[PDB]
Amino acid sequence: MQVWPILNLKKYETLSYLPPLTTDQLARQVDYLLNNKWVPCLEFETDHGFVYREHHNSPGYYDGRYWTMWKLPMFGCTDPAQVLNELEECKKEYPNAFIRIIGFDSNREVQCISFIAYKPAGY
Amino acid sequence: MQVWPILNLKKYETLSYLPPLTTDQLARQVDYLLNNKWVPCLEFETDHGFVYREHHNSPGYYDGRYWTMWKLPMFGCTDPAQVLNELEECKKEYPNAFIRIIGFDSNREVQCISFIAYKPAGY
Amino acid sequence: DKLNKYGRPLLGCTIKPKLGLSAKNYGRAVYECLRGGLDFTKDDENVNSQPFMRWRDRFLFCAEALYKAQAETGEIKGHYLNATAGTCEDMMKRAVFARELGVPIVMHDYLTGGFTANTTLSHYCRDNGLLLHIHRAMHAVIDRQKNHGMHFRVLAKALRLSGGDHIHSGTVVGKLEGERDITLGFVDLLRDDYTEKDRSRGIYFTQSWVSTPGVLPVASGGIHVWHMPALTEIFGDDSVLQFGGGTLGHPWGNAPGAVANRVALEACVQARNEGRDLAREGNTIIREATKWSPELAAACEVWKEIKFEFPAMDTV
Amino acid sequence: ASVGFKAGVKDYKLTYYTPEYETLDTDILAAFRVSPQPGVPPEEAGAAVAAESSTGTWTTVWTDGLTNLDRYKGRCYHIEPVAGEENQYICYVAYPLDLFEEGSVTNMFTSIVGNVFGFKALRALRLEDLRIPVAYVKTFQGPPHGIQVER
Amino acid sequence: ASVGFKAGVKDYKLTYYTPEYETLDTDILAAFRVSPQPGVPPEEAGAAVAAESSTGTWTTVWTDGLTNLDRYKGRCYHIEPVAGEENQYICYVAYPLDLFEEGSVTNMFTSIVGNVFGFKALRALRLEDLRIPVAYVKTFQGPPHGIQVERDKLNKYGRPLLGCTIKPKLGLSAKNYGRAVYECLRGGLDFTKDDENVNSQPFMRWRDRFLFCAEALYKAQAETGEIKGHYLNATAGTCEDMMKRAVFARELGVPIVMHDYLTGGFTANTTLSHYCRDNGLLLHIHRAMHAVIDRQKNHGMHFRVLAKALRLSGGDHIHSGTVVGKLEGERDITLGFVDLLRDDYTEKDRSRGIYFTQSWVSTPGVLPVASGGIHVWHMPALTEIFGDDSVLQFGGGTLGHPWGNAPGAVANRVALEACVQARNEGRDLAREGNTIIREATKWSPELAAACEVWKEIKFEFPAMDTV
Amino acid sequence: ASVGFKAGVKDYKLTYYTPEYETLDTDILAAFRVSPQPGVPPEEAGAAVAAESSTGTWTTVWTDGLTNLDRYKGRCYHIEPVAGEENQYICYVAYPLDLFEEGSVTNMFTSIVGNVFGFKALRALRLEDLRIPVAYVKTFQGPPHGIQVERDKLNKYGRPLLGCTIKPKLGLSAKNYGRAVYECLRGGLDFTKDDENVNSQPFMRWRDRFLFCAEALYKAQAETGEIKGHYLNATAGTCEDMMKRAVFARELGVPIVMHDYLTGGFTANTTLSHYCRDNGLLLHIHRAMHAVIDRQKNHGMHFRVLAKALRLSGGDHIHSGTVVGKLEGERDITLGFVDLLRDDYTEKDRSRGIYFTQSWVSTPGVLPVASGGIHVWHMPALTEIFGDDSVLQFGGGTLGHPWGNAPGAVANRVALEACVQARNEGRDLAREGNTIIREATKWSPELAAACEVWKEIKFEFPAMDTV
Ligand SMILES: O=C(COP(=O)(O)O)[C@H](O)[C@H](O)COP(=O)(O)O
Ligand SMILES: O=C(COP(=O)(O)O)[C@H](O)[C@H](O)COP(=O)(O)O
Ligand SMILES: O=C(COP(=O)(O)O)[C@H](O)[C@H](O)COP(=O)(O)O
Repeated sequence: MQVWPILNLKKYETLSYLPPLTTDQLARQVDYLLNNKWVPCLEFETDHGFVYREHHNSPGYYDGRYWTMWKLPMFGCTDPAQVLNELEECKKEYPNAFIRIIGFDSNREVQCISFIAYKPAGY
Repeated sequence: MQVWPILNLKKYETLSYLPPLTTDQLARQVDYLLNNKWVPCLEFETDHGFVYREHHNSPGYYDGRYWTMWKLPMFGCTDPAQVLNELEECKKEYPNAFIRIIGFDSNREVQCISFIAYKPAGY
Repeated sequence: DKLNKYGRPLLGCTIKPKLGLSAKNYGRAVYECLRGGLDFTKDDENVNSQPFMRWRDRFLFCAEALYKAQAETGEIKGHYLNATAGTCEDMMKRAVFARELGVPIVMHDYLTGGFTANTTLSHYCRDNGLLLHIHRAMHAVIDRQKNHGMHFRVLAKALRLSGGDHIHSGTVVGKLEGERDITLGFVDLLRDDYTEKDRSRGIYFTQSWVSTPGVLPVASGGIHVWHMPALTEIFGDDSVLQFGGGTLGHPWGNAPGAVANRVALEACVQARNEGRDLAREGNTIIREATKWSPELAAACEVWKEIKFEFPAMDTV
Repeated sequence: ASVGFKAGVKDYKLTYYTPEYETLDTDILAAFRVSPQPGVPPEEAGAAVAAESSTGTWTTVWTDGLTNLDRYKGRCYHIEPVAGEENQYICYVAYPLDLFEEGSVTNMFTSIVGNVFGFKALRALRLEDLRIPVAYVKTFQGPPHGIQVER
Repeated sequence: ASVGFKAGVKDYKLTYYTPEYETLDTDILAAFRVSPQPGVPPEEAGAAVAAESSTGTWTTVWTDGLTNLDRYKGRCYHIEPVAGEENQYICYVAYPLDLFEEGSVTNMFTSIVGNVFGFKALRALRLEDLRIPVAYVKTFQGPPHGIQVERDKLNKYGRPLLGCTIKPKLGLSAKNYGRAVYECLRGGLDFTKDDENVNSQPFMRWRDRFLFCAEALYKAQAETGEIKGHYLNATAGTCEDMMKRAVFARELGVPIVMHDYLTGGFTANTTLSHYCRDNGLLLHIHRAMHAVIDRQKNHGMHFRVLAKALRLSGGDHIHSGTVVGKLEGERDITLGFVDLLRDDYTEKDRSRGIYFTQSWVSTPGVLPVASGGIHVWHMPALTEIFGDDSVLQFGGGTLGHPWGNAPGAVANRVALEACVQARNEGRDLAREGNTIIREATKWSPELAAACEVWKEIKFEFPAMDTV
Repeated sequence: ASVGFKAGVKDYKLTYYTPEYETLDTDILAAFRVSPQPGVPPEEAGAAVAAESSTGTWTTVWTDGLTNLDRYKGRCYHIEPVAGEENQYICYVAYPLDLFEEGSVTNMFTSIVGNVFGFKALRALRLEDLRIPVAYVKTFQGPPHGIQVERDKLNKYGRPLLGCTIKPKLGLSAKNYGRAVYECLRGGLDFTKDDENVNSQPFMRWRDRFLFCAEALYKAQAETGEIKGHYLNATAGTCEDMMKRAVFARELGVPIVMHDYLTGGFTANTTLSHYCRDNGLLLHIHRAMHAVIDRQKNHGMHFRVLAKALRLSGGDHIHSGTVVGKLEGERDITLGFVDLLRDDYTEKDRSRGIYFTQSWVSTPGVLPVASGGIHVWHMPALTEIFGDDSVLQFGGGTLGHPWGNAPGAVANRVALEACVQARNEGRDLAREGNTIIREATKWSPELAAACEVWKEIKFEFPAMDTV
């Protein structure tokens, strides 16, 4: 029996417990997002990669949830190549940041997708 | 008259004010645990070796009390060699951690034993 | 939005044994479960306050435990602290201490506690930003038989009105009764804003909700890793899948038990997103994962041929 | 003594059918009219009811070892077949005083009547009576006034 | 049937001596050591005690007829003569459950112990024990936390806990109190405490003390890495004042407060016990004034009755005597009530003064606290008498050390662990105590000095209360 | 000057026997009857008592140096051997004002009576008296009303007040209680009262009783034209519950409630005393449990100390014994503490057990209540012992009357006024008592019947506590 590790075992929500996404796997997630007609958007963060509580600790309040938007949500995008390209533009600009791809469903006004697409060195 | 030292004088509860346990002394504590028919278990911690208060400070609340369990409590163990071996397995895996041996009394649901078995470098 | 969780069903786990654990052991079990990948752990429904563990002590140790798992993993964690009590006053004291601890979620047994107290708690939770997980203890005493009683869909609509953020909805494939078509029907009545009459699913009336928020159905009871594909497919992302015995029954402890469930779920989510058929490919999806997850493999080893298939008492 | 942890599921009757048990005067006793699904023996039906309404779940959990399960477990201590009934029995279950919150009918029902009536393994279930121990009775106010005071 | 009312006085034994009575498991039973005046027969003495402590008075009242007296009357169901005693008996009295207010130790004492000890017809009277029915036990909260919860909150296991009363008893300022508290705690003691008579006074007001003591304990805790506590005394003149103190302690986030349950009283004590349960504060109970009541064998109330009452009202610790220290406490009797305080079931055992089998239906156990004239050389006997679940306190034994408080604390902490290690290794604390201590002085300068200072100090006098 | 710290133990007499000390008028003085163990000299016994009840412990602590110990230490300033006693002395101890919390009887007892009675070195110890300094007296509210205010609120003057405890002690329902209360009051008694153990129970819950008793007393008052009261018992398990009862009594507009100050406790009692002052409620105090403490001459605390403490904490009435009734109470000793309870100044008088001259700086006086085994024939002795300012209570003596409660009350009321008239006319109550009573039976059928019933009932036993 194994002992689940304790150090340097930070996770990133959805898909973060699976092996690293391959180009194909990443591609398939983008396809999934677009096939369901959700709006893709990229978010990046370099200062606070995980949730914390510096300004308040009442129920449901956490800091670190908001990351910063890369450009704007890609309204009307139907080409996964556009998403993947923006991911490359974001990476070259913020190689030091964690970058995630999210997908909005404006009818429900909920993100039906969210996964980490890039992690900076040592992560 | 001596002045009780102030720096680097962190203690570890039971037995921590005595000279370091020798192999024999450590062995005798394990025997004591098993003779009383208590269930042995190992716990390790590398991040917060001492109690602190980061999330709350109401009466009786402290952080740092919970360490992480090595495998599972050794239910039905009657061989001290099994305990000492798990202590060696834990040490090789977590040479950076503080490791303690605890003993449960399920009838009272209280730990009737708890002592530090290994301390990482500089401790 | 509060939990910053999207794209997959949420994972929970009821601490076992149901009764008998001390407050410190409860927290200990809670920390191990959460650090492994579960989003929540919860008080078993009959754990209120008792000689073996008083509630405040439990709330306190569970807060220490969940905050520890959260800092370790980097994911928001919660533990349903049970506010169910004998009087409204006592119930409120518990909701109040949970608020003081800054934790995100509490729970209540709406039927044994009652609609009057439940509505009082629902308002308090709205007023204090606490998520409310609802357990339906006693419902089968009322809704099991086809000839007499009240169908659960009526008890579910009533709860959505009174107020609750989660509601146990059955597992379909687990240890307790729950037909798929009937379940899919009331799950829609719980989550959606409009549901057209559909007798094949037991829906006798078209029901509109005028934006009343939707309730997250919670599948719990005799489920384990092999059931993951069916659960993901029946409920979809907006559900909470809970594994108590399925986590604390793992041969390697709570943390690996949790990893097993978390890996199984994401494996199913990835497969589904890639176009695979969860119904036809479930076992293969799970099996593939065991190839890279020792934790899932062991769990799979343990529960490979455990099914719960009996004739249902309440059908359409 | 403690025995190792053996993961996996096993019959509830292994732990929860206790026909030789003498009830404590502090126990809460329940008389359940049990109608098992075909193929489910009375002992396992009564045991499943005792287990899931008290301390047990569907598979073996290691945490039982942190406690004294026999001190807490509810247990089917007697089973009597129902006359004129086809596959129906009266299973008696005993629940230790420590399992209940003082003064809370809500807690009492949540345990005894909380999840067992929906068991796939049972066709039907009726709770016919409860023997409430006087030590538990004393944790309640009871009527605000009562017959004598009211008159 | 009803019989007419016949005014006038008659023997109490006519209604209250009931030797054939089988006690109900819901009855509260009392064991009274009765010393009748010359000419007063045991039966009438026991009956007078049963009557006047329950439903009867000196003459016949017609109102008994409105009720069912036999349903309510307390009754002397057994009388046993005391061996070696001249005119002294143990009369057992049974009291129906309905006679007592749920959860009120105050009501229980008011009935059983309210007026009978002053009877002209008795020379003396002592209540030796009470069998508290589990149906009555369940009407009480009991300790706010109890032994298991306390060790869990403090993360302390495997050895008795160590305390220390700050001295001099009265006269220290608030800052000096904190100063003394910090030095003690940093040395290895788990707790320090307000002396019982330190409440609020011209020389040191309570809030100032609570404040400085919090600064001191938090400093010792950060320095040592072990959770520390200081019993802040909430005992006060009114319930209001008492509560203000409990409230400020809660605000400070400290783990433990204290109360004098007898001088403060059962009503206020029960109020504090509930508050502590509601706010997660450990409650250390001091028994000031108990010996005024429980010292003599012929008259009063044995401490075991006062101890059971406290477990019911509520307290996490209770001073239980030291056996070997400056104040009286026989070992067998002490071991007996210590079991009544910590365990869930105790079988009748007259050799230890236990007259009734007592069950607690999971009421948490109370940690006995040994304090009073004890020092390092007493450590082996203390560890052996009480075992791990006790708190051993050394006030003078710490602040009397020649090198100061910190070394005084190290001495006590080293002595205790030396005894714990020896015991765990199989050594006989009783036979090997001095050797265990002596060996430790070889590597602990602090213990050596303390040992130097108190080597031949003993407290051995004839006990007044024996079995 | 400061002298070095010398660790180790030394005789307490070195610091605490101070025979040349002149007491300060701000000191609290204690008279302890000390019975030392063989081999323990009086000086060391008295010094050990002074030390451990104030600032000292068993070994020398360095912290004394941070203070001015002589400014704070309690000290044995005088020792007098007890005549006819084998190894027993009266040691006088003086305690500086600064040692006590203002207004807290609880703190005062915790110090003076907290741990010294359990000293291994003493065989027995009794606190006989306390001289409470007027500077400390002024820190207390004292009675909520006091004798003058009470007579004024009730418009009652010129005779002792009459009461009656409802019987059986336990077991009556709320409606039957009111029924009994109405019959008693309409007959001429000024008060009726809850028996001390009647709090709230399965057979009768308190609110129901308060309610029916209010209906009953208001009915008797309207019928007779005299203000009536019924002591509603607020004694309870917690301060909260106690307060709820005081609050409902206030809502009912009734004049008097009651409390058991010893079983309830000083902390709760002081809280109730203040509430009563704040809400105009008379407070009747019962002393349940006192004889457990004050019966024996060799060990405990004399009632006069418990009585002074109650006057400080606060109470309008206090049970003081009957002298001639069923419970013990010597006349000279009783007359002495009755003066300590009602007057403003009492000079030292050892023949009555008064060891210190006590001044009260206008603290209101408390009305002594004689209750327990008394009846009509005792009226002349009661009127003469206590005088007008007392409350004479007849429970069995009223509910034991052959014609019912109303005639039972008439009997007691007629007997009292007959004695008051005779006394006022110059007759000697002691010599003429039986004749005064006998004459009254000639015109009062009610008194005659009562007289018939209790003619030869006496309670005369040897006292345990004498001067
Ligand atoms: O007992 C369990 C599940 O534990 P396990 O995962 O070990 O089976 C849950 O707390 C609810 O009782 C489910 O009932 P429902 O969902 O029908 O309300
Ligand atoms: O005075 C001391 C002990 O101080 P020291 O350690 O210096 O003797 C304690 O506060 C209690 O009074 C003990 O009494 P008991 O334990 O009998 O209640
Ligand atoms: O029992 C009685 C008197 O009833 P009865 O008149 O029938 O004797 C009183 O309530 C007190 O207990 C007196 O005790 P004390 O005055 O010593 O406090």
